Amino acid sequence: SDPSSINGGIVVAMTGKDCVAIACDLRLGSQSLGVSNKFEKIFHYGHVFLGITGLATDVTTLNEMFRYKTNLYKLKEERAIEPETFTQLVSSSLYERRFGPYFVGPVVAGINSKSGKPFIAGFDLIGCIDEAKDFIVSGTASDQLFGMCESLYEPNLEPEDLFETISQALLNAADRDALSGWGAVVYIIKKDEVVKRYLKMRQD
Amino acid sequence: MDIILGIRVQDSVILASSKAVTRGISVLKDSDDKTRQLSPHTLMSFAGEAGDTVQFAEYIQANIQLYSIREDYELSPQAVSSFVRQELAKSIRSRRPYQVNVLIGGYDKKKNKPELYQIDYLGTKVELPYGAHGYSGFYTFSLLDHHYRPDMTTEEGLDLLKLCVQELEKRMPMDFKGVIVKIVDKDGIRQVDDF
Amino acid sequence: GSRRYDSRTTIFSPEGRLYQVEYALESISHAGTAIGIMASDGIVLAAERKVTSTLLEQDTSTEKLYKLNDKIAVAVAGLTADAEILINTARIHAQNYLKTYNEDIPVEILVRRLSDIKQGYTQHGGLRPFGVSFIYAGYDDRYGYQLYTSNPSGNYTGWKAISVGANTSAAQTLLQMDYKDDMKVDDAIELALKTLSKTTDSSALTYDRLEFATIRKGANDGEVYQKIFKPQEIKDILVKTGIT
Amino acid sequence: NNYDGDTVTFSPTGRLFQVEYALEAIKQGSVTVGLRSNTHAVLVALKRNADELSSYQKKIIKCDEHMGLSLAGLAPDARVLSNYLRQQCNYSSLVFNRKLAVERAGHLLCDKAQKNTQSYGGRPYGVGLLIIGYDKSGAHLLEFQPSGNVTELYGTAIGARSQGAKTYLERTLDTFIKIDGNPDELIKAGVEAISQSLRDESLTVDNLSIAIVGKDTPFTIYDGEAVAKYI
Amino acid sequence: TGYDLSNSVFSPDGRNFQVEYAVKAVENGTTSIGIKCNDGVVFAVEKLITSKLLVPQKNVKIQVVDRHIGCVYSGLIPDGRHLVNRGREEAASFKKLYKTPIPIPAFADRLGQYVQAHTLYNSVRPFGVSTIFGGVDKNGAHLYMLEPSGSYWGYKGAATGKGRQSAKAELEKLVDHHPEGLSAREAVKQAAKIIYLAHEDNKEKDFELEISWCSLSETNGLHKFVKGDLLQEAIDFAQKEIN
Amino acid sequence: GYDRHITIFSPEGRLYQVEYAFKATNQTNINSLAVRGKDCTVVISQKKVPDKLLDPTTVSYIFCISRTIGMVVNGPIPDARNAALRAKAEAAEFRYKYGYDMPCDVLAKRMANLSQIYTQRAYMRPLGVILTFVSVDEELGPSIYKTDPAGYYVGYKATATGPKQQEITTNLENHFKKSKIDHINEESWEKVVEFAITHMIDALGTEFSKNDLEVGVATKDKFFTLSAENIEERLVAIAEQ
Amino acid sequence: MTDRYSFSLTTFSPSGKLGQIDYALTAVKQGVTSLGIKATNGVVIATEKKSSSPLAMSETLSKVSLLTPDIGAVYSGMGPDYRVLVDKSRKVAHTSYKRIYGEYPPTKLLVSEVAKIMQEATQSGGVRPFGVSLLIAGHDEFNGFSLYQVDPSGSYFPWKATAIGKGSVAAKTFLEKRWNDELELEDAIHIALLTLKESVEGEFNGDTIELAIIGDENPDLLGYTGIPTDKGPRFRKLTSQEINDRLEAL
Amino acid sequence: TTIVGVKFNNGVVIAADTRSTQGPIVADKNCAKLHRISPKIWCAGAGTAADTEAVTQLIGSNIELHSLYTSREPRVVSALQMLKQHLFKYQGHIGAYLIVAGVDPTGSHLFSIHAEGSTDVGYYLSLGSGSLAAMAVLESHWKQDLTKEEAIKLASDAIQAGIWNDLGSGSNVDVCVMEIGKDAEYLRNYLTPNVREEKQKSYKFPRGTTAVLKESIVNICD
Amino acid sequence: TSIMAVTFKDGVILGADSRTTTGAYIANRVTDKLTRVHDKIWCCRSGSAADTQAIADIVQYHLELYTSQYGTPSTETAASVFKELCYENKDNLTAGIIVAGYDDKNKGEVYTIPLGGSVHKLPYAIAGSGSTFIYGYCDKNFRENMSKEETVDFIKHSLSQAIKWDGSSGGVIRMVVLTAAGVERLIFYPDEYEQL
Ligand SMILES: [Cl-]
Ligand SMILES: [Mg+2]
Ligand SMILES: [Mg+2]
Ligand SMILES: [Mg+2]
Ligand SMILES: [Mg+2]
Ligand SMILES: [Mg+2]
Repeated sequence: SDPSSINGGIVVAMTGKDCVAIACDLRLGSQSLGVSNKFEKIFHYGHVFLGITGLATDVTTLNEMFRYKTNLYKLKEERAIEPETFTQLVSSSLYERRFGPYFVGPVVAGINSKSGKPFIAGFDLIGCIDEAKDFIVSGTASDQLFGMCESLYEPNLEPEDLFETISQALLNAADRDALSGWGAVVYIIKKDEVVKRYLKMRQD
Repeated sequence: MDIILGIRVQDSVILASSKAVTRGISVLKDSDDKTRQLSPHTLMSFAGEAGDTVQFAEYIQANIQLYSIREDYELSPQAVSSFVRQELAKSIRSRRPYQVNVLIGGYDKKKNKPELYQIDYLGTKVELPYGAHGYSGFYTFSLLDHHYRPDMTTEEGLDLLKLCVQELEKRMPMDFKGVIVKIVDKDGIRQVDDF
Repeated sequence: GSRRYDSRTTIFSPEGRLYQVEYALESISHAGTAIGIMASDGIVLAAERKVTSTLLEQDTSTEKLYKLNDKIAVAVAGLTADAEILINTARIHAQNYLKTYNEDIPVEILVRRLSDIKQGYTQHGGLRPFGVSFIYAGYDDRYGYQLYTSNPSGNYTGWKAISVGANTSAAQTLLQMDYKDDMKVDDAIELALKTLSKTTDSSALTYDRLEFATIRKGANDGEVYQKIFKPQEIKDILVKTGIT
Repeated sequence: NNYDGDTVTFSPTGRLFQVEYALEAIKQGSVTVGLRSNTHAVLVALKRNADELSSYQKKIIKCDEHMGLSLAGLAPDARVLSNYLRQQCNYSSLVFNRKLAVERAGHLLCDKAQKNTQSYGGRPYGVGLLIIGYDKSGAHLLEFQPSGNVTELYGTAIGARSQGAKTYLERTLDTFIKIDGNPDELIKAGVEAISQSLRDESLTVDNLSIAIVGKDTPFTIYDGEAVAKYI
Repeated sequence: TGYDLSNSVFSPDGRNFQVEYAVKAVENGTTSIGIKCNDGVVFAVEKLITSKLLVPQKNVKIQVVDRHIGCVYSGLIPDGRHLVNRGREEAASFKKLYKTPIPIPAFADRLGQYVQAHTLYNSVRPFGVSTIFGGVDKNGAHLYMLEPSGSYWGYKGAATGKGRQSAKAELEKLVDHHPEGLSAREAVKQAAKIIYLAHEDNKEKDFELEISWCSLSETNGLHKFVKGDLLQEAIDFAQKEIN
Repeated sequence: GYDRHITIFSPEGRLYQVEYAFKATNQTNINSLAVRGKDCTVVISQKKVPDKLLDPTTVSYIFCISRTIGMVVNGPIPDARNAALRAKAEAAEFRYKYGYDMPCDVLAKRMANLSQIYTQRAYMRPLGVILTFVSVDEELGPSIYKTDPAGYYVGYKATATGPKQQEITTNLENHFKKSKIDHINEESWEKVVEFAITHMIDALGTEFSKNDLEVGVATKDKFFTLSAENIEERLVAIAEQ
Repeated sequence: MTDRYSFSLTTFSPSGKLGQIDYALTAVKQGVTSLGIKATNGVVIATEKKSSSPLAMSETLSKVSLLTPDIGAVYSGMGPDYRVLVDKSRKVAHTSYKRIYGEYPPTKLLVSEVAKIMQEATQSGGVRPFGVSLLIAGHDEFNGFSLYQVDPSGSYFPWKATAIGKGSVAAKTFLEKRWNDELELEDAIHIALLTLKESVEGEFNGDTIELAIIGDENPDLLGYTGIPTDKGPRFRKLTSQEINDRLEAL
Repeated sequence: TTIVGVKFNNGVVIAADTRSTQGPIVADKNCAKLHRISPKIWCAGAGTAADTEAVTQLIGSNIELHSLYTSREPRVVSALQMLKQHLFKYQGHIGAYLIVAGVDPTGSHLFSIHAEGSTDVGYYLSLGSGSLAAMAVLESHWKQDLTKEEAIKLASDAIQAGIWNDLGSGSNVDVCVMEIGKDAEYLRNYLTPNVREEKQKSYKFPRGTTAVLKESIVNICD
Repeated sequence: TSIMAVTFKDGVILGADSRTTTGAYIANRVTDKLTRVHDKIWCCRSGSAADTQAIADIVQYHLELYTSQYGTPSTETAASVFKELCYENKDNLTAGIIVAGYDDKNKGEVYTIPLGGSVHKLPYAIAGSGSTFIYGYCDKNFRENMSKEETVDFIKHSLSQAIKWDGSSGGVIRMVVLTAAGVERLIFYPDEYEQL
């Protein structure tokens, strides 16, 4: 009965040369019982990508909530929300539930369409923004992801190289966690093309 | 309460739900129907806390029926499942949360496809080829992982379901007094009387 | 007490009419004309801006045509400030439905709720009604393309072609004359512009006094696109039909 | 005229017409009399019917074992005000184990009536009350007017033609004030008092209503054959 | 016009006619006075004996607030009681928070603000009373008079009601003839005289005199009613002066 | 014509209730005046005690709002005291909330905002008062800020209010045309008080005894009112020159 | 007690007019002239400082107000109504935007919020409409420079250039002759001063004229250094001296 | 966290480390613990990370509105009062431990606030898990009449004590100098004494190393 | 904390140490526990720093608003406002406050308000964790109508001992003198008071 580790799951984001990558596993379980191997944890609103780990009901709820909020944003602003602005919206929304929080570990990833700059950020369950040049990690195998990323990562990787690095970071981290894995998805994001790849990984 | 199962095959969704209602050291009833018809092509089974289960089921039933009358239209299984999820997701942070787990089996008439949704009391929704709530999953999931194929007929699905009930009747500690089986397809909802 | 100064906005006349609703409709009849025409492959929204000044910024302007969601838009006739209050409510309502059911809101459901809000201001609360009439243009997978209108009373109706605001009587007669069911979007565009051109209180219809929008399935395969016309695009479509 | 639309408006001469119109409802009411000695206090009331098929509207209400009143005007308003008095008497008993002084009872009614004369939306009470009681300072008689004005008296009368009884009691003052330790005589004086307000009608058995409270007498009401003694 | 039909409405003069109309209700009421003295204040009021049937001494009009303040008023009697009830609430909350009994100027503003508040809205009626009140606090004696508008000042002597002008003239003589000060016992006697002299303006019905006082030496700074020997002595002094 | 009874617009875009509240301002028939020195801000007002039965010490239209802020009112005393109590409460709350003494101009703005609300909201009448706030602000120095029933407020080099305000205003204007400066170039507040009384005497054309005047003085860290003898001392100094 | 006015004070007349809004616009007509001109690299808003008395210090009364670091406002009509609107406008830029998105609202949306506030004074119980028209000039990254007019009804319109108040009819005509889409900010300031002189009667200097611009970022007005992305306010109030410098080459 | 504040001749300087932890794990190696409330009032914050940022932003927002309302530059005591009353109201549940400093028309100021709403005044202060390492340095080297450059040295030395000796603190030193009459200068990463050494190996994988099941283009356009 | 207030011939003096504690760590060694709620009404604070500050701030606000309307409040009045806050919020407060002020009518007065929110008017009062160690000493050495110098010495010697034994107490001894002459602040450093 620890809300952040009932369902399991992980998300990781990385920056490269004029690109960003965000990846997640596919598992949804109930403690020991694996229930679904199709549960994707990455969503997008325009060109801004959001990954969410933690309690799956809150993952779903927050996706629906940020779709709601970004849709109204776009109608009033007459433009797509940028990663820096969306990051602030996520922080505000989470801190609004300061003493009754969503049990989640969200991760923002995307490229600012005006400046062309790659942007990633992470949050705790109550809204603290964690900005990084290199990588953000989240989920029940966050320790493992920290260890994988801190050693494997190098700056200014090309999209095709960055794919290999982030995939190997996720896969090997997931295999040391009982609650993570059961499939994986990687998003490679360039200024105006996004490629989504499903990874072959061990299914135990 | 206790055992609720669901299998989605080629053309239908089949729900099996245990018939026992046990309180203390007494089985009070052995013919309990743990299901409600939400709309002509949508059926919901439920298990969990006593009282909470039927109260929630009938509350959802009333709302979907209200919608049907207002719009002269049947909500899609996906739409109904999302409504139900949100109600449970609200509930979990209430003063007293509904402790009810549900399966929603529906036939989308616009898509001509069967659909099965598993939603727990927290509001955790997943679409599945086969689903279970409670301890049932610990036996049936692995069994179905082995024997299930996505192109099975309703008859093949029923045989696959017989295999699950047999396993549960062999290895489960409690006597759940068999199951009531219901099929959801293009022609609506019907009950198999001889199971 | 304060009884002395109460207009009693929500009462019946001896004839069984709602004073304030009738007077709000009288207000709307002076607002710039807006036309909606529903074709088999899309919907046209056309509206005339209220007497423009040459120093008005025309491109970054919105007065008549508003987007409610990706599938629904509205043409406004009446007080703009009143309309924006209602538009924001409608926008939120659409998102509530999407959040609840994970499906885009059916057009009529949105129209009914907005119309129900208007109705409330005529039956209780002692407040003046919203001096606004809407033309709703939208698409959903149940009824396809739909045109609706609502007015201060909170009454709404569906249309093949309809006008609101000024000169609706003359505009409706002209639409009734040239409209037919197998009509296409590009034909409807022409009818909309031709009707405004004949009913206008201005000397001649120009690009700077118009707002224009289409809702087509003219995207790529089985999906709907909203096109709020830019100034230059209205200038071109006005030349293409030979009005200027 | 232009200043009688509500209670919240003063007239140019400083009058409150709604309060005066409420006072008028009392004048249309059936006559009731109040008088006291040093040992007892007595209410006498002429009851009014709708016709010969109807009952006679009850005028006297008990508030506590030691207190009660008679009414003239809007009867529902008397029910509201008597109910309030019942609660105030009751609060005093439960909280302080104390019988509510008849004087405080007057002050409480005054302040309740007053609030209805200074706010928008409300209306003045349309009833006059004669409160009798026996407390720690002996027998008492109060006159309540819905203007808020409460007055302690040896004797009085309110309602239609109350001026006859009020004049009589003013003459009889020295006599009836010294009817101590004799209930039936104090009532006789009150019954003779109310008789000065009768026209074409006389006191019958289902017409007369008498109440009494005193030193060794709880507030009790007499109707029907129990008042035949006094006709 | 119509400016006088609603409270809180300014006329083109800048006047609130509804308050001025409430003043007319005060002018219609019986006479009441206040005399400030060496170490205290004295209050007196005219009680019209409408009928023989009124119990003497038993329709008390002067009211105490806290234990050190006395209040008397002319006009709508119920309105005066409402004001005193508020005064008692104000005084109680002051003593609750600050421990010390409410000073007279402090108490004066509490009533003033409350009465002024009833000239701000059309949903309430102004008070139909002018209230004379005062007592003894840490800074000595204070006498005040408060009017329907909310206006109040400190007074050497104060008078209101039907015989206010008669009483005012009599008060001014005392102020002129006693620059050093009037004693408490003297002021009680003078109060009786002035009420009797002010009764000439209401002489159809004969009346009942009611006096009270607060004095640092005579009543120990507390409000007390004048009764018995001291009252009859004051009545006799007044009776001798009218003849 | 109910547009003249409540604060809604007339056809010509006017608010008659606000205009009539301005006329209530002069109902007391008292004139006030404020000037600034180098170190101080002096405010003076006429004191008319017509009734011999009044306690003259309790008749005042100058109020000590806070230790640093003083306020003189032109208008009926009930509304005057209403404004004073609110101003006191507002200044006290400001100090508690924000940790420093409420500036004279900020209090003026706040009271002006409250006054504005009564011009827009129907159930509340305007107060028939003009409030002149004075202090020696720790940032802005000697300050005079004035509020009216319209909700208007502005700072002043000097100001006057009342029935004969225009005479005093031009008198002050003509002095500042001559002196070429924004204030009274004087060291002591005593002489700035003397200046204020002198120029009020010239403008009104009347002589004053010690009981015909009321004086408030604001210096750094305190605002205080003068006694009759303080004013008498000041009147003697003017006469002997 | 309590606000018993829970009903609308602005209602439709038989002819369809909303009386109180019309009358509010009449109040704006009586108000002193203010104007706004949009250049390619900035926006200028200007107005006359009508002094109530020569003893009054007109510097203490600001008609042109900063709303955000990149948005400014000026008005015509009733000053007190404007003052409280500025208070409310400044707050709503924070509560309904900055506290949510961590950045200041774009001009159109802040304008939209002010318009909402003014619309509600047209429909809510027991209130009259605001007796002001606003001109709001501002800049934001994705829309560039813009200029808006907000009327008592709550309606708002984007303008290349416009005037409101006393001599607005003549001033608008003057601006139509002079405005082109190639105006540089300094050219717009020059035209603003020319247009204002027509409506001003008495003294015409930097002490009787109030003028502010929305232009380049002002790092010197930021108050701190060290954050590269924070570059300073684009709103700047021209000083009394800066106005007089431009009145010589007029 | 380690955070400090030091007063000097003509103003005040505050500094902080840049480590953010979740249990024994370093979540952020370069987070910003120096917060701008107003241009010349800055806050150093230890405790719950989201709390220090939120309470600093809220009061900063309200301070801006107040400054605009009063036509005055904001005072440190106002930020101090608003922060303490907010924190007191929440009885310590908002875990913000702040060092509030800045210059205003009244002068230069240095305060600290504890999560429960207590405030104190000093010439030198330190908060956070590394405050004992920092305070040890401050108590050893502080003196009256420090210069600007002496105060920066003392402040950053006190932060370094925390970086090296406290496991809660690490990475870099941020500084903000608020001097009377001048603009506040925020010195982000003033010291960076913890640069990661060159790795022994590149772990760049041969392309094709990762097994893939599916590929697809994602539509981000409308 | 060790705090005290003592009445004497010319008025009253308040005294306090300067130690604020969080466990055995001294969070502040130069704390000012003597707090102004009015010109010549001050208090000594003990218990929770946050609680006593919040209370003192509210009281200062109340007395400022009192003064604006009714002039200078009595010391008794100030104590009553402290009491009202401490009594009504007893479940949520850890505050032991000594209130001390100078009237010209009443001269020096001391009121102590313990945890429960009761009020006790005394010739002198001691409070805080360190007070326990000086009950014996203070009772034996206090005399009524002492001189200024005698009262300063009495407080200095008393707090010196309280500081010596109580670990929670220490730093400097601050004092505030309240007389007709005005308000005087005194400070005494370890090197003086430790060797008494
Ligand atoms: Cl305000
Ligand atoms: Mg695994
Ligand atoms: Mg496994
Ligand atoms: Mg009003
Ligand atoms: Mg606590
Ligand atoms: Mg020690």
